[PDB]
Amino acid sequence: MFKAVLFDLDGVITDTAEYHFRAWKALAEEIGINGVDRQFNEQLKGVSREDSLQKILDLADKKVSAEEFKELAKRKNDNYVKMIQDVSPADVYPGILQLLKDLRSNKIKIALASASKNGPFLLERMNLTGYFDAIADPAEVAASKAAPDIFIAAAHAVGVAPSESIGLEDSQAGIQAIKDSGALPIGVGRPEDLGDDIVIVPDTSHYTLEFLKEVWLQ
Ligand SMILES: O=P(O)(O)OC[C@H]1O[C@@H](O)[C@H](O)[C@@H](O)[C@@H]1O
Ligand SMILES: [Mg+2]
Ligand code: NA
Repeated sequence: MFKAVLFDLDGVITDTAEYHFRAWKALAEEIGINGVDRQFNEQLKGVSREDSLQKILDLADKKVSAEEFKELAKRKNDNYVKMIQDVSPADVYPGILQLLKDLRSNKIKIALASASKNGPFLLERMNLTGYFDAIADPAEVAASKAAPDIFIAAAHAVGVAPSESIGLEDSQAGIQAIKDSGALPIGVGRPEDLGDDIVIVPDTSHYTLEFLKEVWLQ
């Protein structure tokens, strides 16, 4: 049986991928870059703050100063942080709280493998911190998603090998990171976005312990 579940946060535990998108789109348009639509944003999900800004700047081959780059990232974060202040336990996606309780009851470790430095704050907002055995610090890894490092770190933080873990993800970059870690990915979203080569569920209510067990078996 699998021994750990490695959770992405944004777009898996709650609808904060929507808020990252809105904040990045607003920032892009302030600097005159209009290509950040929902389709392009699939390339941004799971990606670090700095890599997200760089991918946006790459759209118009746009060149800002180092000072401007830092200020733009800060501006986006300040906006995002304001948008999430009213997140509450009511915003936890369907099925997720039950899954956490069921994993815990079955002595399966629970780790966060989010690229977001706002992850710990969001778990507190949602009253979820006590369910997590570990949070992998996205600033500590040498390589961010789509590199596997954060998933490897999350597994190791709970004393489990990635090969004994399931990873839950809503993003292309994160699914790739799970694949390259050795853990088993189960995506949530559209195969059109996430691929036709791994198990994908249409919504988080499908993330039941019972379903995870069967995926593991097969
Ligand atoms: O800017 P933060 O909060 O550190 O988040 C970093 C990244 O965190 C990931 O969880 C999100 O999918 C990305 O959209 C985001 O860019
Ligand atoms: Mg995500
Ligand atoms: Na406008």
